[PDB]
Amino acid sequence: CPLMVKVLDAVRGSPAINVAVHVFRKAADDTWEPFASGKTSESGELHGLTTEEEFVEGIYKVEIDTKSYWKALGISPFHEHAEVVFTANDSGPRRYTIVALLSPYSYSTTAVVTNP
Amino acid sequence: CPLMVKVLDAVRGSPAINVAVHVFRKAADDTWEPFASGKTSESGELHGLTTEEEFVEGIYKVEIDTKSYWKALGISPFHEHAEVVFTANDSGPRRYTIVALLSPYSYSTTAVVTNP
Amino acid sequence: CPLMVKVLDAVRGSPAINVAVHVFRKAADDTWEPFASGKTSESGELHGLTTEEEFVEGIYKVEIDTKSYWKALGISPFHEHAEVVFTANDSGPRRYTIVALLSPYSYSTTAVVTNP
Amino acid sequence: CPLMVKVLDAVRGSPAINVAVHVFRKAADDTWEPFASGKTSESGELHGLTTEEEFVEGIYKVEIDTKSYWKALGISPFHEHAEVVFTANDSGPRRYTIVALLSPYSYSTTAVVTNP
Repeated sequence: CPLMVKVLDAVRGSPAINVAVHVFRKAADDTWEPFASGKTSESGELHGLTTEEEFVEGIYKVEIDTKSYWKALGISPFHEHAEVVFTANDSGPRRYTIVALLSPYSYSTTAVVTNP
Repeated sequence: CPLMVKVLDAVRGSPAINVAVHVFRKAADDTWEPFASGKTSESGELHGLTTEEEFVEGIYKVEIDTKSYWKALGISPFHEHAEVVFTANDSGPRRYTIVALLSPYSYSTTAVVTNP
Repeated sequence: CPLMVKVLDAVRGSPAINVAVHVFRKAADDTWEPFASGKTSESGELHGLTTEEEFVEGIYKVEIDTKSYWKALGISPFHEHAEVVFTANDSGPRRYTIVALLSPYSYSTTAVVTNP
Repeated sequence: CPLMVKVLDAVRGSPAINVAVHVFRKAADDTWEPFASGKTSESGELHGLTTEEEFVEGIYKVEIDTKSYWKALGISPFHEHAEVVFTANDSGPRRYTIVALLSPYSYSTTAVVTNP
């Protein structure tokens, strides 16, 4: 599982469930070509976005739809979304877990990168 | 006064100096128009990007060039950049401070929004 | 497993392995009585600190020895340790996961609290 | 100038006003001696705790009463308080800004340490 997203809710103290996540790869012309999406599970996790073979070196964008999450809880948010943009696999294939810690006016994104 | 960016280095506990920041605004056609740019000072702050009259309602994107900051310190960080995307001034003029806390594999962004 | 600690390293992008963790319960006289300790595993996790029966309502302190972790990596740290102090089980027994995101001059502690 | 505490509310994107802060210093016998105290102003800042001459080398503890802040807003938060424990001035006098970013189930603390 080369790419995993985990989302936590710092207001409720819970996994952030049903958060939509879209993944893009930067194209030759510098445009973003959306290619894996999903929604987080009851544990706040989204597994299964891509496979080893398809997840070649490149620049990737993970867009986490935080604004829809906070709207569905009735809480005003600041950001339109939380993006994470990174170059993948530059030194070989890696497994990436992106941990997003969400508050309405703040978030953090951390990568845990492990070698298979 | 209406938009200020503050960048801090969480490894050294210091302002992140000379960090490039580019601000864009979403046009009516949905493209990202360049809006303003600058670099952080010795205090890690970037003041003077815009004016109350030019900073009208809209969706703005702040991209902070965190990769070049780390690369100049010899580090190959995770994130290509830190980007903050938000609707501004939707209920009248506000002052926005965007705080970014940088680590090689993590970043934290917070908005402090005040009504002048 | 009523209490789990997960520690991440934002400088390397990895679980923080071999981090010492001590757990205390506040005594009747307001002193801290240390009672579960352990060290994080290769996944940055520490499971098995306490059991359902023993983890009664009370105020608990989790001390994470961040300073020793950063010293063992050769990196100067700011904090002596990261503490987390919380009242447990005030509305019934819960499972607590404490997520600590570590940088040398910054950290965050988040609780994910789930009902069994 | 030598110690300032800044507290921000990540739910509202605002300074956290009227937050009580107590500072202690570890004595030669290992007890925590009261050192100074104050409350955050309308800007979320607490200035004036100490002086360069009184703030000698030592281990200091800053406890921020985050629980009472949340309780006054109707919220039962996770943490009893946010406590920052650090050695100060070990290589000569420095200026310390302790930044705390608060959410009901998370807090982020960062030290910015400058040499005047």
